[PDB]
Amino acid sequence: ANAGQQVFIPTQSTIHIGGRRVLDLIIPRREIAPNPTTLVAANAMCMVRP
Amino acid sequence: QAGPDATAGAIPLAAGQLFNMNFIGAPAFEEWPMTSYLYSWAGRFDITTI
Repeated sequence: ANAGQQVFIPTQSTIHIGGRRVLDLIIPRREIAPNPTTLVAANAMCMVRP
Repeated sequence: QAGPDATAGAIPLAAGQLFNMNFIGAPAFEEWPMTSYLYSWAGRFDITTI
Protein backbone atom coordinates (compact mmCIF):
# COMPACT_ATOMS: atom_id res chain seq x y z
CA ALA A 1 0.00 0.00 0.00
CA ASN A 2 2.61 2.60 0.94
CA ALA A 3 5.64 2.93 -1.31
CA GLY A 4 8.44 5.41 -0.70
CA GLN A 5 12.19 5.98 -0.62
CA GLN A 6 14.00 4.61 2.44
CA VAL A 7 17.43 5.27 3.91
CA PHE A 8 20.09 2.81 5.04
CA ILE A 9 23.57 3.30 6.42
CA PRO A 10 26.23 0.76 5.31
CA THR A 11 28.24 -0.90 8.08
CA GLN A 12 31.47 -0.24 6.16
CA SER A 13 30.81 3.47 6.40
CA THR A 14 31.12 3.55 10.18
CA ILE A 15 34.36 1.66 10.82
CA HIS A 16 37.16 3.96 12.03
CA ILE A 17 40.63 3.50 10.57
CA GLY A 18 43.79 5.62 10.41
CA GLY A 19 44.48 9.12 11.66
CA ARG A 20 46.21 11.06 8.90
CA ARG A 21 44.16 14.27 8.76
CA VAL A 22 46.70 16.17 6.64
CA LEU A 23 48.93 15.32 3.69
CA ASP A 24 51.32 16.46 1.01
CA LEU A 25 51.64 14.85 -2.40
CA ILE A 26 54.67 15.08 -4.66
CA ILE A 27 53.72 14.95 -8.33
CA PRO A 28 55.78 14.00 -11.43
CA ARG A 29 57.10 16.73 -13.73
CA ARG A 30 56.55 15.95 -17.43
CA GLU A 31 59.42 18.16 -18.57
CA ILE A 32 63.08 18.23 -17.56
CA ALA A 33 63.09 21.55 -15.72
CA PRO A 34 64.59 23.31 -12.67
CA ASN A 35 62.27 23.85 -9.68
CA PRO A 36 59.53 26.47 -10.35
CA THR A 37 59.83 30.06 -9.14
CA THR A 38 56.47 31.41 -10.33
CA LEU A 39 52.91 30.08 -10.28
CA VAL A 40 52.51 29.58 -14.06
CA ALA A 41 55.79 27.68 -14.29
CA ALA A 42 54.58 25.28 -11.63
CA ASN A 43 51.25 24.88 -13.41
CA ALA A 44 52.78 24.15 -16.79
CA MET A 45 55.41 21.90 -15.24
CA CYS A 46 53.21 19.07 -13.93
CA MET A 47 52.40 15.68 -15.52
CA VAL A 48 48.71 16.49 -14.92
CA ARG A 49 47.38 19.34 -12.78
CA PRO A 50 45.18 18.38 -9.79
CA GLN B 1 52.51 26.46 -44.52
CA ALA B 2 49.22 26.42 -46.42
CA GLY B 3 49.18 25.62 -50.14
CA PRO B 4 48.56 27.86 -53.19
CA ASP B 5 44.79 27.44 -53.52
CA ALA B 6 42.82 29.36 -50.85
CA THR B 7 39.67 28.11 -49.14
CA ALA B 8 36.74 29.46 -47.13
CA GLY B 9 35.02 28.33 -43.94
CA ALA B 10 34.90 29.05 -40.22
CA ILE B 11 38.68 28.77 -40.29
CA PRO B 12 39.64 30.21 -43.70
CA LEU B 13 43.16 29.65 -45.06
CA ALA B 14 44.79 32.39 -47.14
CA ALA B 15 47.15 31.03 -49.79
CA GLY B 16 50.65 30.44 -48.41
CA GLN B 17 49.46 31.12 -44.85
CA LEU B 18 51.91 30.12 -42.11
CA PHE B 19 50.95 27.87 -39.19
CA ASN B 20 51.42 29.21 -35.66
CA MET B 21 53.34 26.57 -33.76
CA ASN B 22 52.22 25.14 -30.43
CA PHE B 23 54.15 25.84 -27.21
CA ILE B 24 54.18 24.95 -23.52
CA GLY B 25 52.27 28.05 -22.48
CA ALA B 26 48.67 27.46 -23.45
CA PRO B 27 46.43 30.48 -23.66
CA ALA B 28 44.85 28.27 -26.33
CA PHE B 29 45.71 25.16 -28.36
CA GLU B 30 45.99 25.95 -32.07
CA GLU B 31 44.92 23.94 -35.07
CA TRP B 32 43.70 23.74 -38.68
CA PRO B 33 40.84 22.04 -40.56
CA MET B 34 42.35 19.10 -42.43
CA THR B 35 40.22 18.72 -45.54
CA SER B 36 40.90 22.35 -46.39
CA TYR B 37 44.60 22.00 -45.68
CA LEU B 38 44.59 19.17 -48.20
CA TYR B 39 42.34 21.13 -50.57
CA SER B 40 45.11 23.71 -50.78
CA TRP B 41 47.92 21.38 -51.88
CA ALA B 42 45.67 19.21 -54.07
CA GLY B 43 46.72 20.88 -57.30
CA ARG B 44 50.48 20.74 -56.84
CA PHE B 45 51.02 17.02 -56.52
CA ASP B 46 52.76 15.63 -59.58
CA ILE B 47 54.13 12.30 -60.77
CA THR B 48 57.75 13.41 -61.12
CA THR B 49 57.80 14.69 -57.54
CA ILE B 50 56.14 11.46 -56.44
